[PDB]
Amino acid sequence: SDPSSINGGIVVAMTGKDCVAIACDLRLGSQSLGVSNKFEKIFHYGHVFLGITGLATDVTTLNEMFRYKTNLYKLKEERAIEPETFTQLVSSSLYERRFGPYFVGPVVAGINSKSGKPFIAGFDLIGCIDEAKDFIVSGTASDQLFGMCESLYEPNLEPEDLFETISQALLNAADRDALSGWGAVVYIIKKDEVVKRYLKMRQD
Amino acid sequence: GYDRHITIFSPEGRLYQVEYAFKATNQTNINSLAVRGKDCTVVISQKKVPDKLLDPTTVSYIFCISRTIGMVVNGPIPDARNAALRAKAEAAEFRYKYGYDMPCDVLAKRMANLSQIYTQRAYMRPLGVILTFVSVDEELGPSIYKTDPAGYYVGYKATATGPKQQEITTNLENHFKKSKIDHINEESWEKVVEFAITHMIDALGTEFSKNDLEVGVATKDKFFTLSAENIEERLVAIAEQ
Amino acid sequence: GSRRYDSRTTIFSPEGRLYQVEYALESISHAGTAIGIMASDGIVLAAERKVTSTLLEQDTSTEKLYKLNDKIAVAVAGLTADAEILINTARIHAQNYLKTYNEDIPVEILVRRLSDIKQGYTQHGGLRPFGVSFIYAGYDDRYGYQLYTSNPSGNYTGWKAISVGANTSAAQTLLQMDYKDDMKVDDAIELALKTLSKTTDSSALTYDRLEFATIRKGANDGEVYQKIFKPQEIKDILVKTGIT
Amino acid sequence: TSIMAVTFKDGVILGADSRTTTGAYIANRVTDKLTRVHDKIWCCRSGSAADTQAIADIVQYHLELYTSQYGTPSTETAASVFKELCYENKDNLTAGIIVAGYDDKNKGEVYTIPLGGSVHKLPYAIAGSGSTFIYGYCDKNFRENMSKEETVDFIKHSLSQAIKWDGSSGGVIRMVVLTAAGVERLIFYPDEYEQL
Amino acid sequence: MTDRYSFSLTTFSPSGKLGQIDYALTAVKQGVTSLGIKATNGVVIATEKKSSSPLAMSETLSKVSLLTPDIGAVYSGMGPDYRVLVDKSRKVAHTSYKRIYGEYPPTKLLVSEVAKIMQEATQSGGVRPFGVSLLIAGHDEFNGFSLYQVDPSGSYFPWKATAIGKGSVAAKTFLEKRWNDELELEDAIHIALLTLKESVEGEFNGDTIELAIIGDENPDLLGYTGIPTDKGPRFRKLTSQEINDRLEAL
Amino acid sequence: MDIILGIRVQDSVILASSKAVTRGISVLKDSDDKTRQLSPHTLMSFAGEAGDTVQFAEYIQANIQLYSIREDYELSPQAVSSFVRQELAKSIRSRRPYQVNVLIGGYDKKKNKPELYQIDYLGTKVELPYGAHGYSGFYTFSLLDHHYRPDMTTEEGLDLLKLCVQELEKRMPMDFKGVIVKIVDKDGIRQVDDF
Amino acid sequence: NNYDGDTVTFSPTGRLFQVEYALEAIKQGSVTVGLRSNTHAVLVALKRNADELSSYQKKIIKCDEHMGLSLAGLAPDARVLSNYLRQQCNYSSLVFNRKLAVERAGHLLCDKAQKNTQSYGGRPYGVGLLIIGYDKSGAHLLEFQPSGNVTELYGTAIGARSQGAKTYLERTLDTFIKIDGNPDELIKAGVEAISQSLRDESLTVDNLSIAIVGKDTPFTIYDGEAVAKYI
Amino acid sequence: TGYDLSNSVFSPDGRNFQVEYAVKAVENGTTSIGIKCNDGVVFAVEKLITSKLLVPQKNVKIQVVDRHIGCVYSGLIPDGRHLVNRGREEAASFKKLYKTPIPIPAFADRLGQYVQAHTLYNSVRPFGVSTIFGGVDKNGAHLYMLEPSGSYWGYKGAATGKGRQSAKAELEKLVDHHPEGLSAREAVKQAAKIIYLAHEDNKEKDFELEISWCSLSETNGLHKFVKGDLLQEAIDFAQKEIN
Amino acid sequence: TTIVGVKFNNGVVIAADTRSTQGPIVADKNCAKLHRISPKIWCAGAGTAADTEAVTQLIGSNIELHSLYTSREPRVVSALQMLKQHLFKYQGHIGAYLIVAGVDPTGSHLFSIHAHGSTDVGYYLSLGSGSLAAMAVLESHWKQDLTKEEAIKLASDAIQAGIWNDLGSGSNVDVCVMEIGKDAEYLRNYLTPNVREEKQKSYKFPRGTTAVLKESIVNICDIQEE
Ligand SMILES: [Cl-]
Ligand SMILES: [Mg+2]
Ligand SMILES: [Mg+2]
Ligand SMILES: [Mg+2]
Ligand SMILES: [Mg+2]
Ligand SMILES: [Mg+2]
Ligand SMILES: [Mg+2]
Repeated sequence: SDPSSINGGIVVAMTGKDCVAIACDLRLGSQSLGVSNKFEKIFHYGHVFLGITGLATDVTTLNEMFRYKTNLYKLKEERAIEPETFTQLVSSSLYERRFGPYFVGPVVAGINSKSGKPFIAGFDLIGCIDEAKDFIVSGTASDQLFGMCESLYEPNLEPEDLFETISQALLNAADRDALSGWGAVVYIIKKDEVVKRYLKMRQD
Repeated sequence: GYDRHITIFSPEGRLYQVEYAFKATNQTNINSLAVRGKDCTVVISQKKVPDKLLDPTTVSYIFCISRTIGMVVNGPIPDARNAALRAKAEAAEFRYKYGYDMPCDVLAKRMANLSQIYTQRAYMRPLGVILTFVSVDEELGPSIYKTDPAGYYVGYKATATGPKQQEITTNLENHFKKSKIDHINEESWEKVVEFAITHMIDALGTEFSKNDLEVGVATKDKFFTLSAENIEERLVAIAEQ
Repeated sequence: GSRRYDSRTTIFSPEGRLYQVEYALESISHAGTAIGIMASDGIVLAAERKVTSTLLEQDTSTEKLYKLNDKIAVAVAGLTADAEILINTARIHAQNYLKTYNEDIPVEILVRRLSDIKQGYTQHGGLRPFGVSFIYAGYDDRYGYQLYTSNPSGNYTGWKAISVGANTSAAQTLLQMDYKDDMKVDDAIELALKTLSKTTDSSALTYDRLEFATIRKGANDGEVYQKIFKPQEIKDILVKTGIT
Repeated sequence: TSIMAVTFKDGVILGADSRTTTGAYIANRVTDKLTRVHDKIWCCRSGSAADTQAIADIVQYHLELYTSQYGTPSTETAASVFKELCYENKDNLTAGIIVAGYDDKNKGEVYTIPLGGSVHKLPYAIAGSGSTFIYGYCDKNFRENMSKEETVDFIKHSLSQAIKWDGSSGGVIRMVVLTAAGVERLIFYPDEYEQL
Repeated sequence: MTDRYSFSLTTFSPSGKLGQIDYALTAVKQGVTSLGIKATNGVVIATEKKSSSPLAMSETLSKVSLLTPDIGAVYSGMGPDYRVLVDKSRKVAHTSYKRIYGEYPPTKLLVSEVAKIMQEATQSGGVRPFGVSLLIAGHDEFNGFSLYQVDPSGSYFPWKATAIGKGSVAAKTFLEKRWNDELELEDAIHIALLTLKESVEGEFNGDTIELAIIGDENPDLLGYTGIPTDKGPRFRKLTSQEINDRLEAL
Repeated sequence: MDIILGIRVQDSVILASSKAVTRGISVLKDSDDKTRQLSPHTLMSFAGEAGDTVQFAEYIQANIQLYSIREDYELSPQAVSSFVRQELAKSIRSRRPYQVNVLIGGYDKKKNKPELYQIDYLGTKVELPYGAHGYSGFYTFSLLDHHYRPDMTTEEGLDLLKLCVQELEKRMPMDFKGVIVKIVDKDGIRQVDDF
Repeated sequence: NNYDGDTVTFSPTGRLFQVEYALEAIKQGSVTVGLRSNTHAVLVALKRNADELSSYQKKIIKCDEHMGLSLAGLAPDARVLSNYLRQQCNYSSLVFNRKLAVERAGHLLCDKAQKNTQSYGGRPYGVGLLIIGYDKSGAHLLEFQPSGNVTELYGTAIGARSQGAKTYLERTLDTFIKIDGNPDELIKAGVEAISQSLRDESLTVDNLSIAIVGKDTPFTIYDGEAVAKYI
Repeated sequence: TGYDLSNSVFSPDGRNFQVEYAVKAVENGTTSIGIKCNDGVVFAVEKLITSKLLVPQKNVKIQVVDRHIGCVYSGLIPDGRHLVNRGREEAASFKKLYKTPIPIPAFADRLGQYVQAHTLYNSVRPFGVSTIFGGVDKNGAHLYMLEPSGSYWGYKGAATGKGRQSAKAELEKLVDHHPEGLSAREAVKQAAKIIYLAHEDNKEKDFELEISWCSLSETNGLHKFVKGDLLQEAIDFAQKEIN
Repeated sequence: TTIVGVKFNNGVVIAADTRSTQGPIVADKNCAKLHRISPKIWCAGAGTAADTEAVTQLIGSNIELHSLYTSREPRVVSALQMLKQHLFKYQGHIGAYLIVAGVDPTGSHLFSIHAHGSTDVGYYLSLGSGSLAAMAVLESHWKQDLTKEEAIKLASDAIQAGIWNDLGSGSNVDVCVMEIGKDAEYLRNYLTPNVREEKQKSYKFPRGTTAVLKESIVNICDIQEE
């Protein structure tokens, strides 16, 4: 009934020293029924990464929408969109559906190509921006993620240390949520290299 | 030669319908003058009642747009009233939307933009009028802003409009060359009206009775027009010195 | 009423021609020459900027060659402002298609869409047509490398090599003479520049009077790269081919 | 809310409390419920604050545009504009407005416009939640052609009782006097009116 | 009533000319000279304040207009057409950009939007083209400083330096000799004043000349303090006094 | 309607769909084919609210056939599935949404690969080796999870499908009157007339 | 000349040529006569045939039980205007339980025709109408021109050669107005009036069309052998 | 040339020839007048009797707007009716919103803006009527006259149509000889005389006199037609003066 | 949320806490609730957070265009009128509750705005879940003719009352001071009385603790040349 918890799933993003990390589970379900273990919730437009939790049809729709919009942006601007700018675009796009919204919990992550500054941001379904320094969480195990992130996180983590922190935050949060899990992916993002890692976790 | 019938460019880059609208401006054969005091803005205009059957109280080209803004028009009365009604509507809408009284210069700009549209859109003709807006603005003080059929507008220290505008303009120019200030250094509006009338008499070379003139005065928080008896008192003071 | 001033832009002449289309084509004939040459391993787009100035900021300037998406580009001949209206519409159509089918738009489908828009202005609405002729250079996985042209009539055709704008009669003869089917991109680059150098109304062909682009599978493995040449890169290829 | 308007010899006086509540919380204890739509045409507002403010603003706009064209409007004309808005939009409004004004020709006039959007011209009017408690008092104590001082006392005593019994009313008693002489604002504090 | 002119008023003649655009350009030619010069650390735009009457207050008539905090515009041709274009340019910078991306548009894209409006008046039903050429100077983070010209047709070109209107041919020749890629902003202002003096007949001072720059951020003009990233507008209109100071070193 | 199953094997996609049509109290038909051929190498099965199912399926069919004629070219299964998803995603926020769930079984002639797409009425698309809609998966997925291999033959896929249908016939309360089975491969679409 | 291209253009002498050209179409139309007494009102119309095989074009149209008209000019325009009258008569009856006054019917026709003379794109109506009716103020006869001018009259005639019938009625004015409570004699006067507009041809059985309305007489049209009595 | 072919086109003079051509239609029309009296207004019109077949007193020309305003016009009669219909809509919406009946000056501008609007576009034709109108409101009596251009002024006396010069001269005498003012009953008599005197310009055909009046004392500020004995008394007075 | 506004001698000050919540969960511990409508017109928002930010940006955008059009600095009454007419049109469905404060050529101003479109004038105001705690402080200590320093003290004390006593409010105090004839000074994190204490333990993991299935380089760069 509740559109934000029919399909399930989670996204978490963290900042580190000259790097950001964004991660998600791979589950798609119809309430109790597990349907797919390959439903990735993180996407990228140039160097800007977007995670989206919530109703899966809207996850797909919004990805296709932001691909559409960042492609036109690039053609006109003659440059790839930046995280700060894309964050405002996501906010604007969600709020234009104020009284008929997409049932999603988006999470932006990336590094500004000019300043080199790590950037993360989160949104509610209606476009309100949460620009946290430390971490952003979203999905059906957001409470669990808040608990994990609040205790595990420390500032200025190196890329390979940040990987361990965000991975453990996601995994243990997902294992306390019925509608999350079935695999996980972690992106480690640096100014000019991005590493993608699939995690081994319990499949129940 | 249909480039002279509608508002499109001639080969010279001219808009003939705009130019002919300027000529309609002088069809009434009336001259108007506007000057600024310290605390006020005065506008005077010739009043001509050629027919004895006319009710002279209804013959007017000065309009009370808002409480603060007054407007004198140079041109035919139907277009004058068209502009007057619109300006009143715009001034009222502005106050409702933005919560404060529409400034004289902002109204002038708005009416100038409307006029500009008639010079660009073919189906709308220009209005054959020149609009002189006056007030005592709460930010800028005494203000004179004038609009024409080209959609042009600008602020004025003083101004004149009509067939004999040049004679009045030069007369005013020469006075401000002497005084070296942007206004009439006078306390009371009564004496600023006396100045306005005196300098129109000098420029045009004609004497005026109380029924030959029409006077509008802008002060802080109100614009008002003078009655024939108020003007008579003004003419008496001029003659007694 | 208003009828008096109506030029009637969408009518036939007694001979069965569309007045405004014909006069728009006359307008395009005075525009800078644009040439497209299709090779087996890529496409070349070469175009001449019209009598420029020394104070024109060339490196940030774009009047001839425009990007529609990552696979398709166009060369413009005619009113630049008119072209940009159409270009933006084409860019949107490509994105609408990509969003719908999750695949890049096939070149012909995009070309047909823009050409249909041009056609509409000649049949209804009472508006003047777009004074623009396009050369479309593009790639898809069905037909591979493709060259098309469209003009204000809304008619489009496919080509191995083609010119639009000024001196197309002279240009098309020169291309027809030296073009071969087994030709390669580097050879096509040379042919394009040689053709412009002979047909130009200017005294000499220089880097500051040119825009240049290549669509190559000369991208690392099975994929396509668009290259809009920079002023210095146009200067280099002019020296390489032996024109300056 | 406790509001009233009373005609007298020299014109009309509007009276009101200053309490605005959200449930049992007093959101504003110094509210001005006496609002100006024209120089000498004012109104008392009761019901939805959003609605009555929106209506009053629209009326003020209409009377300003009226004045630009046709000169000073009558109190009856102002009441008609209020009525038109309240009646035609009755399904989406919760507004109880008393309109009071001073002409030189007609002198002091009072019009009340209840929820339905009907109009009632009266010698005096009372409205708002607190008015219920003073129907008896006002009916017994009102006289026509009172003096300014008598009318001020009548309103002060009336609203004092309305405030005393109605929890939704309170704060200061604001009044606005409309006569040929001009527009006079009056205020009366708790220490003054509670001991009456 | 109804706008019954639903057909184009600009059409191709047999020779391929668009008459109304050419005639609009002729109107621009009659207009007062304005110019723009781009430096390494700024851009300058300038024009003459041709006062229609000495009784008129020429300060109230702004030929040089702020479009965004980092973009300014000047024109040659019909003033009223310019004034409405500035209104539309200001609004479109918000509606089609700032309300979407939360930041002001880059110079080239705002120019593109202005160009589109001018193109539409060249093709749409029942209208004439705008009788103005615009010079738009601006700055943005990724493109740096830039200067663009926009014509009645809707065509726009980027310039290192240029001039439009009355004495544009002579002025452009003057700018070609003086311009180089190592100019500082003060040097460009100096060249601008020299160039503009040639096309001016009468009085040449800070009260008869309008001049603005796109340069360094002005935190004194921001109106508030507390946000480090907000450093103030790059557009600044030079005062009457500031112009006269540089006319002594002329 | 009720049960629709799909399985992608080595070189083909197999769709099994129930034959029953029940209007409340009575089974009005026991030979209903809940599928439409969208293109020569693309088949779509469907289940959902009465009327909407066939209306939607035929609307999609018409659109794909229109595309086929215009371009003289068959769209890839992926392209068809994306088109279908968008229509359903558009539908869910309409005045009256299409209450239709579909499986799209196609053979991509370019890649030489079978492809099965599962899309529900919300526009929730997933590419799967095997899929179902409604309660069908609850009974069958445990069997498919156990036995399925990506290198299965068409004959082995049919055997695993029979086991799924047998489990449905045993534990489901509703009599769905058996299934019509169709195979989608490089040679096109054919029906298994004995099942 | 240069001012007749459309209805929106005054001539230099203040004339509307398109309206005058529409007026000309009435003069080309077949003659029809209208006349009334204090009790009854009568329409008499000379119907026109294309040839000997063709039928005779109907001239008279019923608008209500108490009102109707005869036409001269473009018949389709009469159909539009009569349809509009039918609706207005019908609106009055349904909404106000009130029979539409003949004078008010004229005012409505005037205003409808007027809008076609002041707006671009349209054209004036190319027909003239003679409206008869019996309402709360007795018998009435109106003459409608597509310029918009509607005129209440004792008697009149419009169409080709209508001047002859109009002069006759102008002489007979004092006689036919007094024909009260005698429908046959009032029709006789109308048939004698329209006879003054005939040349070469005479009134035959399928040529003549007569209509009458009165105090205790609903609007009824007579054609064929029903008018042989009056030939 | 060609400036006079389309409405709303400025000639090189700055004139709108189409409006001036509309005036010619007005000048071609019958004579109509208006007289402002002490506590009201009187309207009168010349009705040309084209034929004996015209029913006397039936083809009424003067029209009432609301209950306090009278309107009369010369020129194209249908155009006048169209203008009055609009006037009635204007007066109805004014009273709907503001309660009070529309003041005469307010009403005058409503017609004025509407007529002026028909000089702004080539898709409409100017009004072929000059309209004399007025009545009694809260500020007393008012008489107006409105031309095809949209131009209007307040008047002591007004006249238009073919015999306007004759009428105007007669009105000017009344203004001079009665500075203190004219009574309503006097104005009715004078109105009858003036129409009879102005009939010399239309002397070929005989005519029918029609008079109406609004007066604070005589009609309670409501518009009424002059009928029966009062009308005959005015006709007798008029017939006595011409002989 | 706790937001307050306080008038003083030569201007006005607004303040706010920095806690944004999702039900009982704290989403952001340092949210910026003080929004800019124009350089010298600032507002603080409570209720639906997206609506407060969205409505201030929209009116702020139109205010900027209006300022450019009229060549005048924006007025608080204009922001007030535009906000209330927008909110009234949407009948409370836009859940924006604002305290608007600023200086302009007319003077210094302080208003509150409710979601249904009603507005109020005052010398001291409070909004949000901690408004009652804040108003208690304001009613206890407010006086006429406050200085700049006294108003900042009072405003921040009122926010503190919300921070400590209201569960919906917490973390830090933001302040903005708008004085006549001066630039408005935004004081981000004016007070910081809620810094988290050092944890008992470091939860930095040994590298290689997480089990990994696959690694790969993601191509963020464009299609390459040659
Ligand atoms: Cl505007
Ligand atoms: Mg789990
Ligand atoms: Mg499980
Ligand atoms: Mg025009
Ligand atoms: Mg409400
Ligand atoms: Mg109490
Ligand atoms: Mg699914």
